[PDB]
Amino acid sequence: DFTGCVIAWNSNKLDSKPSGNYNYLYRLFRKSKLKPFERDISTEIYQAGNKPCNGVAGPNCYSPLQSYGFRPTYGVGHQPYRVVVLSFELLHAPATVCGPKKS
Amino acid sequence: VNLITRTQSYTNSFTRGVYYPDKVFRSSVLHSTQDLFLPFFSNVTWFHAIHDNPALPFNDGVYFASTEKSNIIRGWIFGTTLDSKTQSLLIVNNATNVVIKVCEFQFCNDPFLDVESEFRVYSSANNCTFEYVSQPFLMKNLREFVFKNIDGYFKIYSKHTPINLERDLPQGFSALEPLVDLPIGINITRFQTLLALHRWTAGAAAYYVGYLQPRTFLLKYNENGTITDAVDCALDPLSETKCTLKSFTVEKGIYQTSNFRVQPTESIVRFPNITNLCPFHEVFNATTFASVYAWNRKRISNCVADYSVIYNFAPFFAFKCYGVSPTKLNDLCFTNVYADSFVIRGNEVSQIAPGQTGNIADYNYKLPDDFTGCVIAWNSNKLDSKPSGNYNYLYRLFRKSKLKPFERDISTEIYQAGNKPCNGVAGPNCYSPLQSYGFRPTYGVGHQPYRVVVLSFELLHAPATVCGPKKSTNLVKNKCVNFNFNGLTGTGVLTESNKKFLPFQQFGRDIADTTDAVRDPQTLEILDITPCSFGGVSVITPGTNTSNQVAVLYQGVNCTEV
Amino acid sequence: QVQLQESGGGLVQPGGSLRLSCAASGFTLDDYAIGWFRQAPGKEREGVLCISASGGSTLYADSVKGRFTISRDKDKNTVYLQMNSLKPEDTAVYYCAAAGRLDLGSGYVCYGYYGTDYWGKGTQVTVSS
Ligand SMILES: *[C@@H]1O[C@H](CO)[C@@H](O[C@@H]2O[C@H](CO)[C@@H](O)[C@H](O)[C@H]2NC(C)=O)[C@H](O)[C@H]1NC(C)=O
Ligand SMILES: *[C@@H]1O[C@H](CO)[C@@H](O)[C@H](O)[C@H]1NC(C)=O
Repeated sequence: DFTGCVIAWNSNKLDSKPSGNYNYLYRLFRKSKLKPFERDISTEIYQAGNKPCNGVAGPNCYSPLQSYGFRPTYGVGHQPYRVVVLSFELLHAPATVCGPKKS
Repeated sequence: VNLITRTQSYTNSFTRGVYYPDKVFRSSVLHSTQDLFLPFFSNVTWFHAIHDNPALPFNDGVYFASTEKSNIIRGWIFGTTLDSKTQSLLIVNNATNVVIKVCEFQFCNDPFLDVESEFRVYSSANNCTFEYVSQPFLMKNLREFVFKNIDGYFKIYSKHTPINLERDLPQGFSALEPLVDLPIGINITRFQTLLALHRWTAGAAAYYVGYLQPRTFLLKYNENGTITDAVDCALDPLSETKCTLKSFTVEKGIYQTSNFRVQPTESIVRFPNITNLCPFHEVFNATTFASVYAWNRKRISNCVADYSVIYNFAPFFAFKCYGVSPTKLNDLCFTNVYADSFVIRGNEVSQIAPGQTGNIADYNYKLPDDFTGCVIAWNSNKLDSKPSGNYNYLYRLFRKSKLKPFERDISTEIYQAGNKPCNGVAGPNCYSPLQSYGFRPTYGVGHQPYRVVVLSFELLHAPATVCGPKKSTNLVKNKCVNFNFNGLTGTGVLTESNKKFLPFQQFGRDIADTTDAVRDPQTLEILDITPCSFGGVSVITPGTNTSNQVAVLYQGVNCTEV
Repeated sequence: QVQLQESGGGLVQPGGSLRLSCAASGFTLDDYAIGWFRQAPGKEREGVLCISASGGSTLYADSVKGRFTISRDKDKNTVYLQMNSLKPEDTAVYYCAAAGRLDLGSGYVCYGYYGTDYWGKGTQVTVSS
């Protein structure tokens, strides 16, 4: 039921380097899906087998944190993008945010 | 240090814990609301603490009620694991203040205060993420609190009420009012209460804790706007009648409340009739590999592919898939599989990637940018290298135009880079665009010969033929069952069949154009479908002023199933 | 936002002991492998030693094995080393550095050597000899 504004702009001019930008990572594996507007910073060796991983990335042991590759020569869909989203909480409590309306 | 011990008793909640759900004002109106509440006649766990596993689960929301006067009850700590691996909160409610610290604080055994150091609560964490403060004016009697977290929003409700000398919760009602809201936004799965012990000294305390649940209530506002009565909607059939009629009194007669259904127990699924095994042994190892310029392409279909045995055929390290995941290849069902095998140089493996540029990328093998598949490359220094030097593998060097995706070149000719024609003689401005690879056992890692196999998949555009062998859930019988049969979601009771479906029918419908007899794509069987039994519920009561006794009747159902 | 400042050093007699620390301020990477390097006048800069950020899987170099004792403290987000038994071959310019860990083969592996994202201003360690 999202209500709000989204502003997206390509930032390939500053987030791309000739050597390749790995500044940003994403989670690839997770036991359960994410609730709306929830993050996940905890880092551990994901286990995809019966045996415990024991902190070693061997067989059936993966890393749920994959680095992005950003370059200025990549395709438009592969270029980095900066997104700013504004979401509003409507009138349920004393409203606090609005423009300069003269009393 | 462990120096607090606890005992548990149990009590019925009677009917307490109704709080103003919203910020609005109403008067002389019977309203209906759906939210988290403490169900009537719930099972509250009385705790009696004297001086232990004080990691009390939090669940959705907590109702905390006490009757002590020494103010020995103070503070409430919340978290998920309360250790240095996951973020944890540090709500510490004292005389007239409240403070929050949320990060991966570790927690000990007895979360108490020396009295006033919270060092026995947390020690350290990576540069803490957040710190917050707030300032309240907090203050024979019962003190009741309700804490909840909704959509990353922590809200607290409270009420102080006077009670005569009694041992249990009283009758009557008491509305609760809000105090504080704040958006922490995390998984809190347990919480802890805190007390005061002065050095230490013996301590005694007792309180009641209950767990909230989502429910639907009906509340009655008086003329002054204060809640004075409330009725649940999921306790008794009489309560359901009261909720439906939207009144607190039910006259003599018979009324209809709701309907009952046989909730199906399990779920089942469909898969097709595939018994063949995909031949991965011939492709992954054949004691010989085609050249890169002429890559060998094989089509695999109409078989079950076991990608877990691929590791046992070639000595590689890990998969490299783009459109799918290496661990998610045994579930999806594809129409066709394409396998392209060749041998390339060690440093040119990097050129085997989507949208690559290089000699191999545009002259020997080109891949569409929307590739959905995997690539496996592994060294071949022990078979493709000779002391004299391997020369049976060649790659194209010169080409007029870059190669189109999934295109090969087999034609051999004399490339011309000058105005004059080559005339079949490799003279000036005449070259041979076929360079023999140089493989030696003393060469560097980037020059060792490497076997490369690229697998390409086709999505569900035609009836799929390649996927893993999971049974069609071993077709169950004589049970109301959920199911997702070939994209058809529903529920039903499945029984044997006496109808003669012709050789190749998959679904067979009725007058209502809904299926009634069915086959199986894993074994040719004929089965019948019926709806699970369901009906309506009626309640017969005398006048409310007469008695509270009721009678329940299930409409049109034999008195055996119920 | 991310800054690496280094404190400590000086001139001591051979066989002496020194403590040198570099502090990381504003660091935000969850997984990282901070690197340590030294460069004598006239020689290339090489790695010295490093430990894992997650649990402290230690690693040394052949020339400085045992002598160079290191420990990472996450409270101040700084790196501490104990250096004893100094010889004249240790005279170099020491730089502290920070870099991100490698994610290849679906694992957490800490790597040093070249390819370092950030570096410190460095100091001078001199042995009288
Ligand atoms: C509700 O409260 C009762 C106390 O009146 C608790 O007693 C449990 O009763 C069940 C069934 O008799 C037993 O299996 C448990 O072992 C009892 N718990 C004890 C002894 O600690 C219980 O918490 C609830 N009883 C229910 C739900 O039947
Ligand atoms: C919170 O912690 C639990 C306990 O490990 C974990 O399973 C869950 O994914 C975390 N997040 C949510 C939203 O529950």
